[PDB]
Amino acid sequence: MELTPREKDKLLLFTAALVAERRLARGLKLNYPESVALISAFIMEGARDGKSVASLMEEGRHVLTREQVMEGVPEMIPDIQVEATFPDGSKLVTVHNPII
Amino acid sequence: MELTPREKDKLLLFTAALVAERRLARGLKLNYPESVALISAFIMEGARDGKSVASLMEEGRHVLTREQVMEGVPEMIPDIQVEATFPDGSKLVTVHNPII
Amino acid sequence: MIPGEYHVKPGQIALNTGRATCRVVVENHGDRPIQVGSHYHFAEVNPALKFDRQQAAGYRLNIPAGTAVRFEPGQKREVELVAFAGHRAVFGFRGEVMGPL
Amino acid sequence: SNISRQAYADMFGPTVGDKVRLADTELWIEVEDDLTTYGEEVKFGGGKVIRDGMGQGQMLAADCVDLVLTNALIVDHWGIVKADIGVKDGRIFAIGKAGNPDIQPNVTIPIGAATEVIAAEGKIVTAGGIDTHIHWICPQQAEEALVSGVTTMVGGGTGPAAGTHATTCTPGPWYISRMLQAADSLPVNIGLLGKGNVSQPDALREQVAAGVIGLKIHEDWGATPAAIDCALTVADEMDIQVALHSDTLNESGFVEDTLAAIGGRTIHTFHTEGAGGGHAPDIITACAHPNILPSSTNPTLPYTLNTIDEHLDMLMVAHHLDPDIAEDVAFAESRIRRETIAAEDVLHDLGAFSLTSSDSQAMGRVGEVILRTWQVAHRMKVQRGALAEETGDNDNFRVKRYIAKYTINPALTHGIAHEVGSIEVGKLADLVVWSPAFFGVKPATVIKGGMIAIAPMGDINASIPTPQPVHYRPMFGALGSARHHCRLTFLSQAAAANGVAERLNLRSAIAVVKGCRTVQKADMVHNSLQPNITVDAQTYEVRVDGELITSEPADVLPMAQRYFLF
Amino acid sequence: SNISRQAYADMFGPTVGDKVRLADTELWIEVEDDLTTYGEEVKFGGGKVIRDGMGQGQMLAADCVDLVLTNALIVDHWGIVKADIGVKDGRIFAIGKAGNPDIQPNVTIPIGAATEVIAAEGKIVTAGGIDTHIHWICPQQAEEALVSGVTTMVGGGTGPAAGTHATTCTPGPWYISRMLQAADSLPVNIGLLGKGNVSQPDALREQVAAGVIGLKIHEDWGATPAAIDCALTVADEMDIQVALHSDTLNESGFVEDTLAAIGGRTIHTFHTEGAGGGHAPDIITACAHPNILPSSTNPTLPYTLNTIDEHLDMLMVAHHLDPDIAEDVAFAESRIRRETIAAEDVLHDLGAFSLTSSDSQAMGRVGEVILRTWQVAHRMKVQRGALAEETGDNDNFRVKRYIAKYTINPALTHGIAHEVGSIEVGKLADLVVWSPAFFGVKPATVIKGGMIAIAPMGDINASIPTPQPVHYRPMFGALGSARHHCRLTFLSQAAAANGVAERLNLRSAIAVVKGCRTVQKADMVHNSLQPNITVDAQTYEVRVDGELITSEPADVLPMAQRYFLF
Amino acid sequence: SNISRQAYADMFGPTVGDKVRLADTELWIEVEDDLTTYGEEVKFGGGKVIRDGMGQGQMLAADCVDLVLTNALIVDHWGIVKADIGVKDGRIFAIGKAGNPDIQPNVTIPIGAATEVIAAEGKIVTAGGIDTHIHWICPQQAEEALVSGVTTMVGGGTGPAAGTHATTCTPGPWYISRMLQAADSLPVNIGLLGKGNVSQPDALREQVAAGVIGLKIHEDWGATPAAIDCALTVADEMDIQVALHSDTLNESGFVEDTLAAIGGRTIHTFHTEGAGGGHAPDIITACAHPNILPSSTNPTLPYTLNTIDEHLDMLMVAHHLDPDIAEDVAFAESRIRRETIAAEDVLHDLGAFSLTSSDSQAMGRVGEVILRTWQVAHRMKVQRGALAEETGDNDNFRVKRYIAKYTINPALTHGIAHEVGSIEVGKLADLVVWSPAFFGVKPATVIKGGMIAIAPMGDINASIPTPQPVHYRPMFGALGSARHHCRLTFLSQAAAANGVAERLNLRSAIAVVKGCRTVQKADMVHNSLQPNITVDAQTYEVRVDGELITSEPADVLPMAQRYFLF
Ligand code: NI
Ligand code: NI
Ligand code: NI
Ligand code: NI
Ligand code: NI
Ligand code: NI
Repeated sequence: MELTPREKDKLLLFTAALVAERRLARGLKLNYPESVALISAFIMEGARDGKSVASLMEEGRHVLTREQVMEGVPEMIPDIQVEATFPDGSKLVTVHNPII
Repeated sequence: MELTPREKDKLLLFTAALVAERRLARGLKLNYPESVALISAFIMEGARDGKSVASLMEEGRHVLTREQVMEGVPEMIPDIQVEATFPDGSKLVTVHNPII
Repeated sequence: MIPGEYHVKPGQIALNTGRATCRVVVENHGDRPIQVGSHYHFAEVNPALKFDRQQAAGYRLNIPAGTAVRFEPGQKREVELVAFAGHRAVFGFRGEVMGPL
Repeated sequence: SNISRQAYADMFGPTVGDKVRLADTELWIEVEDDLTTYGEEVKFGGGKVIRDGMGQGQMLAADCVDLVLTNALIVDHWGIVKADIGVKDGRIFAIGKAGNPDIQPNVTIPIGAATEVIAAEGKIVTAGGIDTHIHWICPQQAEEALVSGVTTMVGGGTGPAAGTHATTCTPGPWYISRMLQAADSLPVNIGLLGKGNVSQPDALREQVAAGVIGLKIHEDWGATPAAIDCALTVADEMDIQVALHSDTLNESGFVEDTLAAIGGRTIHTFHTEGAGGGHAPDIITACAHPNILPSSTNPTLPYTLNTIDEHLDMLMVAHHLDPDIAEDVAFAESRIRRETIAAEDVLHDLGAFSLTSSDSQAMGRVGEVILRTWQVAHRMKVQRGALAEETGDNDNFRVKRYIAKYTINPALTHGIAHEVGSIEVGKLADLVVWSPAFFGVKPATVIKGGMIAIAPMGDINASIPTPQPVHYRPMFGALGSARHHCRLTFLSQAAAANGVAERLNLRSAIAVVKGCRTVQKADMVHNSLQPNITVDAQTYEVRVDGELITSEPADVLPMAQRYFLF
Repeated sequence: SNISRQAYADMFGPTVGDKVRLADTELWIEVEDDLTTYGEEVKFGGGKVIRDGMGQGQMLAADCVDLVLTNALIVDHWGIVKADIGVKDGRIFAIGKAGNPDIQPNVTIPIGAATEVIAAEGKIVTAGGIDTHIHWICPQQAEEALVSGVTTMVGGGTGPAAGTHATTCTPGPWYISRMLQAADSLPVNIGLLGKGNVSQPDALREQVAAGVIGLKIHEDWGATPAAIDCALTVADEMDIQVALHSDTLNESGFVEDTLAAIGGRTIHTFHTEGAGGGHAPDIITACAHPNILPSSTNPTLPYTLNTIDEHLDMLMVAHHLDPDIAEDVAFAESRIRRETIAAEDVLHDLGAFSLTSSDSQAMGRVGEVILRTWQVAHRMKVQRGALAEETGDNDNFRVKRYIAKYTINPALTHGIAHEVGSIEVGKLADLVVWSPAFFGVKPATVIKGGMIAIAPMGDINASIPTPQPVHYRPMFGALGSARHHCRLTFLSQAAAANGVAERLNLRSAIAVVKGCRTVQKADMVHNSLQPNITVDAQTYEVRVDGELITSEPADVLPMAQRYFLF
Repeated sequence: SNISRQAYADMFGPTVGDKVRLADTELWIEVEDDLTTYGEEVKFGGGKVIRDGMGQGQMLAADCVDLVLTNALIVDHWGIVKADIGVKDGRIFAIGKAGNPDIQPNVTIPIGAATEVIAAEGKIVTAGGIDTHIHWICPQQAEEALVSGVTTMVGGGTGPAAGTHATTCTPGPWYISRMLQAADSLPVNIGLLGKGNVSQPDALREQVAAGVIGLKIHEDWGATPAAIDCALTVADEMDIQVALHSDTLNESGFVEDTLAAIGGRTIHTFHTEGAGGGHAPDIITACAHPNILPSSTNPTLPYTLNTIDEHLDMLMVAHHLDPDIAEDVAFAESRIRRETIAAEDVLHDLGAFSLTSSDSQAMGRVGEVILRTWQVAHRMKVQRGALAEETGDNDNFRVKRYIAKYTINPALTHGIAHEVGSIEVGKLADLVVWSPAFFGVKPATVIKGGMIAIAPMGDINASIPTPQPVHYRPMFGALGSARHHCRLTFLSQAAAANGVAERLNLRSAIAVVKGCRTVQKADMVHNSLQPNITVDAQTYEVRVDGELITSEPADVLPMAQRYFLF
């Protein structure tokens, strides 16, 4: 596989998202780290699929709503940023106010 | 659990395979690291099940086909090797030309 | 498209050109197999291989570098040898020369 | 005897006339020369050539190399040739034919009992990369860069502080001393840049005397004509380099004013295209001058479909700008221009831009300098075809022009070419071994000062080193004292004389910079073009001799999704 | 000109009269003072104030600070104020107004070319925490504590050995020497405690002469009147501190006997409530005496619904007790009392208990000293309302009383307040920067001796430092020689004079403890109450002046599930 | 008073006559002796025995031990006994009865204020393992081996280079110096092997003078009679050991020729069975000679159902062989023989093979030397029953014979038995503590030079050290200067005299090898059998005194799937 440090680092994000995913499935209101991990992992897969940065900047704001997270969490996340390998290389996706 | 360094190292391989597994499920053609992780994780579970090294050397060549991976990938993987705890201890499984 | 693929131009490579060679018939009289490398001083190979050791003096197998010739027990075959170059000083092996020649 | 060319290639790697595809790009290199004697190639392994009395001689350590890279396909600015590489005392000893002179002909690299062997047959070997735009935001950047194939890092910073987030500056003697000490812990050669934004010379001389090998002039600290002149005056007297990030706001003057302030003195212009910073919208016109050594940072390389979209928010965070403050967003936008971004790729292909760098975590990706450089070469071949300088049916010249961008040219620009930057005898043995299928993406072995420092490594408990999971792990060359002996800390001539190494008790080998004032555009290997370039103030269109320079954005790039897990 | 207060707060952080909520608690702090001159605030970034000739001056390194934390909201025992913080030579230089005296008024912290900048606008800055109850069971504890905001760790141990599992003791010269050497590898200030349980003075003097800054008297090694007297006699002559864990079994006498053995001599009583160890059931009555400096360990802070349930098995493992041995389980149970656990919270709110500590991995959580201290403050505000000392509509006084518990008071108790413990000029620059929403839970930056040692860091290969995944990673201040220069190893006066640092070849900066015998309860900042406290032998009820002291267990706490992934 | 035997065992561990099952194998050990005085056993914890005036005395540090392992069940080549172990100055002080002579009888190990305690009741304590077949392919191998219970590693290499992948050789002065420096960073005792394949003595003397403690003769570098004679001549004059991997190809002669070249001089034969390398198919006949110290590498231990299948491809990668080259595959196959693989297990049970080693990442598993050794013992008990030397209804003798294989015998073979290899007074305190249920698989504590270096550790932030996740983490003994003081770098007598340690500025303790030329087969503890062994040239059948030696392959083994996650 020849995994570089950055690929191994992203495995940590992916795993953190698995935790959040299972909790959301149980019907729990997600906390701060769970919300950040879930939305971030969503964007990384979007890039793997070949979606554009522009599309993801929008789609990322529709992963979690204010009613699916704990009080104060939406305000603790003014934006989310993550990079992934798009078909045209590494790009940065910035999602402003992802939770509404 | 008293996990040794090697057990923790294999957790990295297992997680890498979860990533590939989900992408294959979406209908994506796997890339180099995803293919190596998926086939490797398959062999490790085979050993846990109690399959022989000989059986796995064969079965490993039928996990992914040329149509499920990106162009050039089959040629980037002349063979795959992984060790796991078989009922009779640690053994090495070498799968030649796993993707065809 | 194959990542890092070679586009080798067709043809052949002539090895060890312009050097003295000689053919020798060798026979393994031992009960165990013997394999000889490309650069081993042929005159000092395993004593079980019977041939004209005198003719093989200062010679090695005329085969591509890194390859070998195997002799199963009782096997007889003719091999082509090529003369050593450089200082033509032989050190090591069975310690029969340990000097120039 | 005789052997077919294909079988030969499979055993010893390609030879004269054979072509090899670089990774999954459209670039092909052709072996120009082979320094071996057919039939006398050295090979190591069970029953192979490198054995006592055979390919290995009887000489003492003093008369043989410590390490030999057998059957390597060298790719460097001077040629693409097949040869053995000898390393002795941590430095490149010779490029030639290895073996035992006792029985083999034409041996120039003697192998003895004291010689270790690295099998390079079927592999490409290059010099280690040199990134001259590092923001020392975190120490983890060194491992990321080393893994990518970069062995020397020049920049400034003190950690994740606001000043470092925005600029490559290690402010003052105290922080400089601290960072020089911390450098001993990192597995890459390091040189530091101080804060050059001051109009009092003595404040600059102190920093140089403390250890920096250059001064960064940054607009965030005030890139005014007075500060620029002051820094260059000190640089001229202390033989150190100046890196510039000009006044984007045009607050103190336009690009012509900055150029006038420079007054024909040598200077390295960072991210000359402008997105990373510089007079809007014409900082790119600097590449026309003889005293300017121009480089690009990597997020704009090469021009792709998602390039523009990701830049705005990246710009803001990197410079502590407020998106609610209209003037802050207006100046961020004036830095992002499709017109100059597209032209930059072409200017690199023409040799008008001479270096590539990262701008690590401050509008740049530390592990993508090499990778992006090759993606530009690919996109340029695809769009513009063969260069006027090409000879034969290969891309050899374009490859030499581009590899020079992150190896020898950065070394020349910063006065360290006497130590590193290329595979030439006498230089530090910083080498990178690549498998053709992964060239520029994931190295097989990274050698620092004669010792392997990092490499892909499989299961530690396995019966062999190849079983999964295989990922990059630090080797002996990155450990304690062995590391100190295999890395270099570059100092200014003044610091070296002042005994800074002894005072701070630095453990690593020390190297001094020199020749920073005498380098000019004409000295940049394969990248010395000074085009008559203009930028339209209204449309931002870039023209050279009146002709419009532009290119098309890529939708898909090589060295991307086929290799990375994320 | 003029600017609205809200817009002002968004740009420079809050000012006089503005209130800020601490994390998700009910505690609000109000800015008491602001040392700036409106319109002259320094801000760094593209086109901001800190630039050559503007907010940055022309002075040499000697005449300006190495680091400035701009627009910081300081929270310390002495006040909650808005100001710039200057750091020079690794120490706190000044708290005032930063800038360039050439064009700005009231500048007390000069910024020059040698000055690095940390933007603290909108952030809260506090001194680094000090945990005086560390069990050196594993080295990993140092990173956990540093990440929580604790920069100094005092305790004892040799690793995961039975003696260390139960007690904070580094037994004898050999182990002490070994641990002092290992301390150079850790990114926190360290001081060691020896085994004080002996009735032969010379056996204690040897340990002090070897390097310990205190002696731990533990019941597991025999907390008898003879051992206690011996340790205190040596402490009195060598100026070191004694930490006590009394005889829970009442084997040698009751609490009154231990107190009599102490004989009015200064002593630090660990986990004074009793669950962590001490005369059952009245060890808590020790907080009434003038010579006793009382602290709490953290698992009982604050009293919650699950507190009692988790204690029994925790107690057993920590002290190598056998659940099958009736006497072992009976003595474990006599240590866990709802009555004293509930009273402890109130006693902290009243200032009768002066310190909070962990008791790391031996009935305590190393990364939760700060967090739990604030949870107690919250629960106390919720239950008891404003303190009698409060002025205005804020919780400023309660905040000052509680922050003193893990900063200045532990420093005073152990004789290291001359070096660390608070944000005052001349003290080591151990600072922690927090975002209000994460105060006390997850820091933005942890500074050790003037260098950032650990901080949250995003993708190393990203174009900026913010992209996910963001997690705590070691910075330059935690690397090799830079670390040695930014941390302190505390020694006893005897060890310092004996040349222990030279003999063991310790690399870090050395500091000596002093003033351990002269501190008394009255010296504990904001926590000097000596209540007339009694404990009912049968019911375990705690009363002060006859009134029952108690509180209710929390079902939910702030700084909990909203911030942690697990 | 009186106490039942079961209750006694639960409190202090087993005593005379009690039997304990080793992990999940069929091997049972019986306590042969107990050095305690019933009723006077020392126990630590709340209200236990080791307390001031009680089990702890009033003596100064000089008159008591630094560490005591209480109620340990020792398993060593000399006996299986119950006793307390005292450690002082990093070395084994005494094996006897610990306590306070003031009130207790028969105290031989005094406990005082300077004494740390490790509770070993119910645990088995053994000496640290010694692996003499290390390929320094990567530094990560040291942690893997340490975790398995191996504290000394002898081998050669320079990192992941072709030469090291195939051979245990650190070629020449430069690489030797570099590796000796890197060794200070590793938590295990280290000794290096140079490349012994040369016919010029001076080229070998240089390497010995540079620091190697032995010379490896490997067929990949030419295992010819001339090279062998040269290496042995130098070994004889410099008191260093020679390790051999003979000529598998029978190129220079058959096994009888190699033996003749050796000429009765002392030599350690690596992987004597042959799969790992050696004259095909009879290298195994070497174990019949008095001057040969024979060892096995671990992938062939023990013979199982999957053994043969995994060997071919493992062989190829380890020796850089080409599967497309017929001669390369033919010689790989001639090394893998079911006949010799099956016989090897029996030869170990008989004591004809004296050592077990790994052959780390070059046809061997670094973390499985101990584990596989016990699996062989189990399989042999199951197949052959009790050994002729057994006394009583236990497997005590077989256990002593097998433990000697990876402890004292490797130490004797390499001239380091004066420092390590067994639990005897004066030897370095390298000890491993095991819980009976995990014996040989996962240790409870690994002690290096008197300090715990690695151990299983739970949640760092937990209230106790036991909560999940529990995994191996480095302790204080593996940190910086503490590590240097607790590990040994072995040098040749020549290097020691030449001042190599001072020149390279080695920080760790130095030990010199001696007695490498005088050891013979008769000196191998419990493994000195010289059988009249023959191998059939055609059938490969192994016979001793004409009788066929063989065994059956296991389908399932203990110490396997019940303990590992993968
Ligand atoms: Ni810039
Ligand atoms: Ni930059
Ligand atoms: Ni306690
Ligand atoms: Ni404690
Ligand atoms: Ni071998
Ligand atoms: Ni080996």
